[PDB]
Amino acid sequence: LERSLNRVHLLGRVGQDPVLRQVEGKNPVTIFSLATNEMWRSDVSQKTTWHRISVFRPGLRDVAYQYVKKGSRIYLEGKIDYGEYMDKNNVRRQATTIIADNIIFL
Amino acid sequence: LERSLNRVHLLGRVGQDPVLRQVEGKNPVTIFSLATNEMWRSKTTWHRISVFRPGLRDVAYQYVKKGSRIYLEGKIDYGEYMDKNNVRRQATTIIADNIIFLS
Amino acid sequence: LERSLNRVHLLGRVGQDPVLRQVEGKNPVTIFSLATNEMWRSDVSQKTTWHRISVFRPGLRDVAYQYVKKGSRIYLEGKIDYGEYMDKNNVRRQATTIIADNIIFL
Amino acid sequence: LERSLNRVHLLGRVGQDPVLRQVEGKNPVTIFSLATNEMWRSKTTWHRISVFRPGLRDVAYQYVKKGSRIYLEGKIDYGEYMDKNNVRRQATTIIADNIIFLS
Repeated sequence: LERSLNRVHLLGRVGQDPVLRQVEGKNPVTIFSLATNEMWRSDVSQKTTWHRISVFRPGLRDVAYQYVKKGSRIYLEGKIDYGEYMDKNNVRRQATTIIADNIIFL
Repeated sequence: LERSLNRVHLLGRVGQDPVLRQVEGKNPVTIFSLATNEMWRSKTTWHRISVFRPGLRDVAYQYVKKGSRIYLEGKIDYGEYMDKNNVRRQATTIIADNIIFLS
Repeated sequence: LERSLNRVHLLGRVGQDPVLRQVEGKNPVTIFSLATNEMWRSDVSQKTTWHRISVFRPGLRDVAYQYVKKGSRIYLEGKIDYGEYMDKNNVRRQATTIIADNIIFL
Repeated sequence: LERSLNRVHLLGRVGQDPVLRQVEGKNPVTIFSLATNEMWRSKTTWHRISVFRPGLRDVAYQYVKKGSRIYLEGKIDYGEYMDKNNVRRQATTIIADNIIFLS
C-alpha cells in the first residue's frame, strides 16, 4: 500500500578513530563521528554539527573499522534512527545515522 | 573553507497538524511530525520538522494537514541542550525543500 | 581503485502515456517523458524541462508500462546516459535518464 | 505552483582544464568535463558542466584542474538548439554545489 524514504547524504571529516562496539553480547557495530560545517547567509558566520555514525552490516562494519581514521573525508548514505530508549516511563534520544554505503575520498 | 554535505530526503505521512512555535524572543518556526517506516521479515520512525524559512513556514502552516503524504529535504540538527547539567537531544530536520502531495 | 557516482533524483509530472519500445529485436524498453519546472530568482519567471525517461530492468519495465499514465506525478532515481550515436564520423546526443526506481505518489 | 525535483549528484575525475565561456553578449560560465564510469561483468560517461553562479564559477576556474576528483550537484539542461532546422542537444549539468577534493 505505501513506500516512504529515510535517506541521508553526508559528506564530511571524521572526528575520531572508530570503535568496535560489542557490549555484553549483542550484534556488533562500528561507531565513529562525522563533522559537517555550515556557514549561515542572512556574512561569513559558521557552525559545526557532529553526527554519530553507526555501521551495521557485515560488509561495511569491518571495512569502516580498519580504514576509517581520524581526519578522513568520507561520503556516506544512511538512515536516521533515533535511539529511543526508555527511562522512567517516558523516552529520550540517542540518534544515529545507520550506514548503507561509504565512499572514501582517496 | 571545507565544504560539507548534510542532506536528508524524506517522504512519508504527516503525523500531526502544525504548531506555530517561536525560538527565543523572535524566530518563527512551524513544526510538525512525519512518519517514515521500514519493514523487516520476521518500525515507524517519527521525525520532528522545523520550517524556519521566511515564506516556506507560512505555506506549510496553511497547507500541511495530519495524514498528508509529503516529500521534503532538510538538514539535521541534533538540538543539544542541558536540561539540568545533563546533555540531551532535541533532534530536528530543518526543512529547506518541501514538495506537497495534495490540492 | 575508484568509485564514481551518476545519480539523478527527479520528481515531476508525466507528459505522455508510456511506449513499449521493441525496435527490430533488441532488449525492450518502456519510454515516457517527465516534466520538471523551474522558477528563476535573480521575481516569478518560469521554465519547464522535459526528461526522456527509459525503463530497462525486467522488474520496473512492465510496472512502469501498465501503471504510469499521462499526468501522473512520479519520483524516480536513475543515471544520465547520453545517447552517443555516430553519424558521419563524429557523434551526437540522445540523452536518457535510465530508471533504477520509481515511487508513484498515490 | 507545482514543485519539482531535478537533481544530479556526481563524483568523478575532471577530464579537462576549465574554459571560460560567455553565453550571448554577457553571461559568464566556466565549463569543464567530468568522467564517471560504471562496470559490467562481461563505460565512461563524460558530462559537460556549466558553473554560471556569480562566485562558484570563479572558484572553479581558479581551482578545477584536469584529473581532479570532484563531487558536485546540479540540474540537467538538455540545451536544445536548431543547428539548421533540426533539433539538437547540448546537454549540460548546471552546477549549484561543488565539493572539491584537494588542497
